[PDB]
Amino acid sequence: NNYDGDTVTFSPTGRLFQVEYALEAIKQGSVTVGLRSNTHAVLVALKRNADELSSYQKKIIKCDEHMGLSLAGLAPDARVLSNYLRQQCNYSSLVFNRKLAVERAGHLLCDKAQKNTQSYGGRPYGVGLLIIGYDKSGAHLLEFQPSGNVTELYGTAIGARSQGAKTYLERTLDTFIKIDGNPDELIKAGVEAISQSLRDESLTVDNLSIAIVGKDTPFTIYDGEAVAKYI
Amino acid sequence: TQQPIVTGTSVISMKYDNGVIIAADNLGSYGSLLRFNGVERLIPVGDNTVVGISGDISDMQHIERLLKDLVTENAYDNPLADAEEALEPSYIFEYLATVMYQRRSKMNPLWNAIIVAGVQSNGDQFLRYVNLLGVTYSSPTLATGFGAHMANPLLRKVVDRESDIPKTTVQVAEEAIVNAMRVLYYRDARSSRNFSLAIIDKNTGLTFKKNLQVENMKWDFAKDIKGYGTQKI
Amino acid sequence: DRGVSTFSPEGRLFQVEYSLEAIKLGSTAIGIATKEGVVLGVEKRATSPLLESDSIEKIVEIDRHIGCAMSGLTADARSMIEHARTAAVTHNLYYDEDINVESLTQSVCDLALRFGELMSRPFGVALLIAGHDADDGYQLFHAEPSGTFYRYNAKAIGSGSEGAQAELLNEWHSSLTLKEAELLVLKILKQVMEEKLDENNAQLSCITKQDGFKIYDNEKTAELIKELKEKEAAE
Amino acid sequence: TTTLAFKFRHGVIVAADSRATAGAYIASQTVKKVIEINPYLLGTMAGGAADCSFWERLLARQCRIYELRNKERISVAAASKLLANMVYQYKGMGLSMGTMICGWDKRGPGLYYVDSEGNRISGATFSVGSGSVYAYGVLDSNYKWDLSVEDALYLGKRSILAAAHRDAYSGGSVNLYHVTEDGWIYHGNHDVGELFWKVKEEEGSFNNVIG
Amino acid sequence: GYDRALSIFSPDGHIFQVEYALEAVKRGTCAVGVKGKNCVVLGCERRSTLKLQDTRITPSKVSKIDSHVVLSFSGLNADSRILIEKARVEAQSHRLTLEDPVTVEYLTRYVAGVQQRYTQSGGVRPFGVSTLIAGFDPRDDEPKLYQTEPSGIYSSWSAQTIGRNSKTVREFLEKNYDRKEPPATVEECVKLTVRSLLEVVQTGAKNIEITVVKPDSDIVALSSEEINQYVTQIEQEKQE
Amino acid sequence: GSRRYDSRTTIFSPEGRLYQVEYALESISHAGTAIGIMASDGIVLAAERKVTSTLLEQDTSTEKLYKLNDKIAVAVAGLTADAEILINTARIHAQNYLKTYNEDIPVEILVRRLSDIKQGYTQHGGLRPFGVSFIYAGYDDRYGYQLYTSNPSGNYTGWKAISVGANTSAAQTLLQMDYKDDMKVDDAIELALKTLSKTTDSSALTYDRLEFATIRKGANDGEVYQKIFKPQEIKDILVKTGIT
Amino acid sequence: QFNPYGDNGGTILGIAGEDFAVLAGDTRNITDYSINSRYEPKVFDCGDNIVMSANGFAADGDALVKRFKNSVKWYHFDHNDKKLSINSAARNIQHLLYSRRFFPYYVYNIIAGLDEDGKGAVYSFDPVGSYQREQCRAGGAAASLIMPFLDNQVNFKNQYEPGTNGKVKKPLKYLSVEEVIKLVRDSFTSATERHIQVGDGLEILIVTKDGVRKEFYELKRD
Amino acid sequence: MTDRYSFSLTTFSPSGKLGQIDYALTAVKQGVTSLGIKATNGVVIATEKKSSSPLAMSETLSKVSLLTPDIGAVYSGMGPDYRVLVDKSRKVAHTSYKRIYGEYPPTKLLVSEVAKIMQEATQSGGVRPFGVSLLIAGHDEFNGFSLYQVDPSGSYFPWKATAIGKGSVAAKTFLEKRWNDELELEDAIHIALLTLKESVEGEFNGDTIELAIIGDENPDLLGYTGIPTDKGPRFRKLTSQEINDRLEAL
Ligand SMILES: *[C@@](C)(CO)[C@](*)(O)[C@H](Cc1ccccc1)NC(=O)[C@H](Cc1ccc(OC)cc1)NC(=O)[C@@H](C)NC(=O)CN1CCOCC1
Ligand SMILES: [Mg+2]
Repeated sequence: NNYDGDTVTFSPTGRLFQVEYALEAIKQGSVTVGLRSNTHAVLVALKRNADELSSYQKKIIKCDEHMGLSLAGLAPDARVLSNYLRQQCNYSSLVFNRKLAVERAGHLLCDKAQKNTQSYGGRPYGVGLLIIGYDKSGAHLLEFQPSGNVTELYGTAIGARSQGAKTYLERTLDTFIKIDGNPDELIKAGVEAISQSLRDESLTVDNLSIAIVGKDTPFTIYDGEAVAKYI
Repeated sequence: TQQPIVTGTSVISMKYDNGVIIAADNLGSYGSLLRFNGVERLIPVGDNTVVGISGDISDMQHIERLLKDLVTENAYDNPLADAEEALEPSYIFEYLATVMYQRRSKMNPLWNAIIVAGVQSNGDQFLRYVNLLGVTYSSPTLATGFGAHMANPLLRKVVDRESDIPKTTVQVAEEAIVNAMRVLYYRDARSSRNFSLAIIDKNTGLTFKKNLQVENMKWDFAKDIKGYGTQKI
Repeated sequence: DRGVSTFSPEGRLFQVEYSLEAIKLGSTAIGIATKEGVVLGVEKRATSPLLESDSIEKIVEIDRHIGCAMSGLTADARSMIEHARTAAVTHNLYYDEDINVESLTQSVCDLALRFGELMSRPFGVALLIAGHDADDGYQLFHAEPSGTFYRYNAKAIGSGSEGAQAELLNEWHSSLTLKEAELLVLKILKQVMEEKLDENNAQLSCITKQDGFKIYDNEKTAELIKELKEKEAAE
Repeated sequence: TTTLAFKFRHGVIVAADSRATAGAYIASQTVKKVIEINPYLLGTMAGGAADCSFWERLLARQCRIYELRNKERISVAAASKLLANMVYQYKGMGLSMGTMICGWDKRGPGLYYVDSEGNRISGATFSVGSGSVYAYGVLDSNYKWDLSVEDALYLGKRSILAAAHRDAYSGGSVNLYHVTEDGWIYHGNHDVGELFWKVKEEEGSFNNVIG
Repeated sequence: GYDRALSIFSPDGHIFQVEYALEAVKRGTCAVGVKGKNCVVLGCERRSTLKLQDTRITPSKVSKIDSHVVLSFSGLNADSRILIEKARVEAQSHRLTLEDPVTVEYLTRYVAGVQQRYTQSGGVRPFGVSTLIAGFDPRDDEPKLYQTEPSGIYSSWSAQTIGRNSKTVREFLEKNYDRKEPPATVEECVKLTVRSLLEVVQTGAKNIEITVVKPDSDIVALSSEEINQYVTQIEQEKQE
Repeated sequence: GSRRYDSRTTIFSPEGRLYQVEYALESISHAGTAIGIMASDGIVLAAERKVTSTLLEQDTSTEKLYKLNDKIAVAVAGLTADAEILINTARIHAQNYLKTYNEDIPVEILVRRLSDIKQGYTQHGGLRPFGVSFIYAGYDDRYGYQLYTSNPSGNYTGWKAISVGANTSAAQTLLQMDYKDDMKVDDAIELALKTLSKTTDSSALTYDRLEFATIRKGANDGEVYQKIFKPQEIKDILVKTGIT
Repeated sequence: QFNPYGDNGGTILGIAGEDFAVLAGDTRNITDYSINSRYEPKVFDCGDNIVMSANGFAADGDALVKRFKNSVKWYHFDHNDKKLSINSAARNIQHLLYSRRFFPYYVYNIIAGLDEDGKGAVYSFDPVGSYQREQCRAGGAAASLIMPFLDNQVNFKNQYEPGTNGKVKKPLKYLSVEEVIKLVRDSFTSATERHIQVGDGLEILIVTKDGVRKEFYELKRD
Repeated sequence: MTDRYSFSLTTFSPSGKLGQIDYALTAVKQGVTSLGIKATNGVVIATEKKSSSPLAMSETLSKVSLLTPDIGAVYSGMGPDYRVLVDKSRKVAHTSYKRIYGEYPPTKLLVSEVAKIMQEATQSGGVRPFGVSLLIAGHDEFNGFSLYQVDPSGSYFPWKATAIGKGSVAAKTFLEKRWNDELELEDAIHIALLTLKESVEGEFNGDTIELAIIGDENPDLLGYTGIPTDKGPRFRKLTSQEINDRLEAL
């Protein structure tokens, strides 16, 4: 109300409204799902178009051979944060000959987003990210909020109508975690999860976007006729 | 640009079937003056790596602190710091190699020759060299300074190529290293009798031996040597 | 007052949304992508008859294989064009090749959100970036001040955009020829323009693989207008 | 190197050898010492190979932006000047460049000499490189304005040959260019080994050499 | 440094500071530009509220940017000096780096770019100035006349006016100026420029300034008597 | 943050005016009247000190008339402290020009430089403008005797006769009436004092309430002399012209 | 005084075929008269069917290769996983080298792969960025020993057809991969004999449309 | 962090008033009375030592301050603002003059430098004006004795005699009747004590009054002998006893 003019101002109940408004931009964004087993980690994203003449906005970005994310909200902010991750993953390789741990990648994103919430002039990031990766401690899935909060999860979903997919994964928890050494079945569970967030529209060939990473699988993105198999 | 003041001489090392051995004497020379007699030049990093350093001792102590700080920094927000996400020999080396080359590129080098010896997660032997120029190389045997000229020839008789590594036991490898250290004591004017030796085995882990001495030395034949040519008495 | 980089309660940047209102007031620009090329056309909209219309430059070359049309506060586009041209030529310097249309568009859109308290406000202009490369062929992009860019088969921006876009919805198909696309831009421009369309108050352009980016002469466009009138009177 | 260029009624001829040297060792014998700035502009390379190549390609990018901004092809005078000012920043720093900016613009055919020392000179006839001194003799004695394109191409070719023969650091092959108002035209690569014997027989020159 | 964003968008998509800068131009004295077949004439209003003025030393309204280009303006006088200085520096910088004088179109593009830069830079307000830039390109006999404004947009004009009551004189020019046959001579061009100012000026005494620019750097400013002869002839023909 | 407290000194009003410049001019209108009159053989500068006291040390006082160099002087109207900042800058500029070209700075060039500084404070920096209006009286070999004025907007104009500060409307009317082109310095001196005497808010115009100066070619042969009048000399010229 | 440069010896060789390309180099690393390693790889697979070797000062060579590999990585990120052509890589490498014009990478660099028409390509660089495409090029310590041999046996220089007596040249018949590898091995075996910095081992990287293959051969260890 | 107040905090209001300067002058009005009187052979400056507590040692708080050996200062308004101005005034006398010309600045030029500092606090970013009016008395070879007032705006005026602060209006009227151009220094001190008694409520003695003079050179206060041209400081602060002696002949 009077305390939402900038990010540097707490409200009387201890709330940061500019951060909450940035969180609102994620809810307006298109749905995206993340889930993992012990061997693989999968991202599934519903891409959005402007109209029938337009293309479908890309949702998934590769960060390294073993790591990447999907976005929901302001796409340019995802480009900035993914570029930062690319550099950090790259610094770890060049200097330490070491693949960046997914947990440490989350810690770096948290700290980068936080600086934008405590300083005057700047603004919070207006995007939510789902980071997947495979490192020395196996498969990983992270959820990033622009408040700075990063959370390691078995599965999750963000964006519009994401509560439906999140409930499904909460029921399926015991099943999909056990899908080891079977990438196609893990993707099937992801495609079935994101389907719980759909209304009116359905998953078409240029609508769906999938990405996977695992034990002997580099981070690869599937679009177009490559995802027709899963429709 | 500087000049080295207090210096450490040869560091020698070699691979064997299950790991690596590395050794270095305990002397800190001040030119021709054998100034400091209790200097440790092998510095362990965790339980899987030993960094052996020759050259300027003040720069060695600086590097020692960087490595100590590296361990501290790796533990930060790292539940697997003593397991999967522990520091590897390859990580430690590449870090040093990055620092050494950056420093030479600012014309302000760390006046050292470094050998990183260790065993990786998968049990593979790691042995690589880096120096003040940022020059890096790996070999079954590695040695710095005088060791390169005198120790390598002896150690290469044991492990001449990659295929000789599985055929070489820890007893044979240690014997060769200890013999090389004796030869260096005979012939290197900036060496000492006292030295330290470290073995990093993939089964038995890190064994760090201090206060070793060169023994079984041959000097008796000196009594028969008289003059420099014609003198008989 | 209030921050320039402030979010609204709905999760939108106030300034970006306000710049979009400025673009709605701008003159119409239309782009149509085909397999034979991409056509770009604009409404010149001279404020007075004494204004020499040929000096109105709302269609612009970025490289031999990339063209650009603008709508909104056209003065803001000059630094964007300058950056685009520099990016295109710089990439040719570093890589001895033409730059991808998408990569060029991405480079332009990276400037968009570099505002705060960097420049003091977002750009008040939208761009239609059309071009061709070997990888993805003939392409048409719509670059906004939000930093977002969508690829389009056909797109209209400016004051008559929603009316023109609905018309492009019905008219576009994947087998359009270049000549058909030229007439289609002229048709829709004539429909949404206030004044009567002629060769002096409207301008056409295209980008083909062979000849590259070309702005059409007023004599060439005049013939296409006369060809349009006759084919509409034909039924 | 030996490079030359000269203006004449029908444009400007540009010729150069192809030898690259690293002391007494011949590193290469197939080097392009002529640079394609734009379809109406050429640049020669003499001295530092890397320096000449880098700055002239940088010049070329500068010239292209010019065309985009101004809707007009850059002049030879302005192009040579951009180079001159660019290298002048790094004067005394170790750059080694001897170049000629050849082209046709609104003022007709243009030819500028530009070096790392800071000189920028307009002229009808130039030759730069270790073998320039040998080439000048043939040029000065046979150069006219009323020269046919056929005769002009031969003069520039024969002048390089003269230098390639005597200068140890010049040779390999001859590259020829002709710049018209409709743009530059490449007139081929000519091996000096074969060209020498041909010229000797047909012209009668190089009598002292046995063949 | 002072970084405050003064020029910003409003809910209806307007940058008020740029629009209020146009109001400063509306307040400024009238300026007019007319190009003939082989010349361009720049006319300027001088408000007669200020008498006891020293006309020798008072800053003239038309400024030479180079020997072949001139610039007149309407709006804040102090602001115009900054643009003119920058334009003059750029003109010499262009001669120095490219060995050719600026084209009229290039100079206009530079000045317009400066004006635009001040609409999206922190800590600065827009120039309260619109300019008329006229001249002839080097080795060219085609007349050039451009206009700029605070937003940074620019365009070429057969004839144009800016400043106070510019709406009226533009109305006059739109019906009197024929594109198919522009003022063939200098006399006809000056006469039309004076006529247009007489619709607004008040008295035709020291209130009208005229500057004729011809090809090949031939620029001259008319005197009071020379202009007064035009004022006399116009009104004598009008009495009919 | 800090934005909350920013007055925004460099913005346009809806009518296209600069708020702070207009308000600075309002300040200057309450300042003591300063008059400049240019004649064929010299220039006069006259100015009124504001409600003085008997205990003010007048002979060592200077609030209105300042010397920029040997050829150029200024009369001030507004904040004295602000004026001194600008005066010292102008003095430096005149010396820079002299060092560079080995010639005394032309009057207009000095005036333009100061006026450009004032302009800068209206367009950028976020600072308040200088609440000062100058009358420049000077001589050079190009244009001879010159009178200029500058105000907080940074706009400057040339004059034959001009007033700044309080009651300029009334003062300008009186000057416009009695001024003629063939006028001389001695006549201009009389006009300046008569104009102040009629426009003053004080009961009577006395020597202790005035600062006065002339720039004359009335120096031995082809050269120019600046005369800053002393209290006793102002008293004498008041008697001579028949005011006291 | 500190000398930031060194000489790690070694020699490299790139030959371009009709539909393939090879990049060979010995595996010996040295300082002065000592051997550091008998097997220290010097030729690398940089991605996009490009192989690279920076010979001379190993620390600068390793840094350049490391940077180029990184340049390839970012070329994919920034341009939609587009394949970096050999001609584009060469131009990129020029700019990596000239970015240190006043503190050069003390290396002679060679890259090999396939052009956009599928034909074999070899590019040669000087330490400061001057590059050119070639059919045959040896770089490094024993470059002067090998190049004249390649001029003779690859481009058939000073070779004429018998009977004509210098009137008709030997025709430029293309070489197969098996014929090329023979010239490579004989080049290095001959260089090993007369150059002290050459020996120990020879590692060859062959590039075809199918990918990048390796071959290793021992050399004299004296 | 960073100082983000790069804009003026003092601005013109519609009426032409500079609010913060006016308000600073109001703070000066509330301040304790101080005065200055110029004689033929000297200058005197005086003020009341308004002690905040009787436990406080008022000797440690110096309202009258030496700026140079021949220049002194007193104030009315905010004490802390005065203290820092004195520190800056002392320093600027060296940096902008003594280190250049090898001698101390004349009164008018030091005043000019102080005035400049106060003007800049009236226009620079993120600062308020100084809340003090200064009275600066001094002597130099070519200008003789002088007395200057400096206001928050940066404006300064030379005075024969004046007063600032609480009871300045009444005090200036008192000084107008008593002042003439033939006053000796002792006469000026006497008038200063009479004028100051009217504005003081409580105790009026050497311990509650602070008074200094610019007069004859004091070789006894120089601290060294041997250089004829160095004759000592003209600034002298009167002692508690010296004031009380003149209060008996009051
Ligand atoms: C003649 C041959 C020498 O006087 C002529 O100036 C050539 C000009 C030239 C122009 C473009 C490309 C190649 C050559 N110059 C050279 O051959 C120079 C001479 C030179 C040697 C040493 C220098 O350092 C002070 C400066 C100039 N040679 C080089 O530049 C040499 C160092 N580089 C190359 O030969 C580059 N090649 C070598 C093979 O790998 C590909 C690049
Ligand atoms: Mg050998």
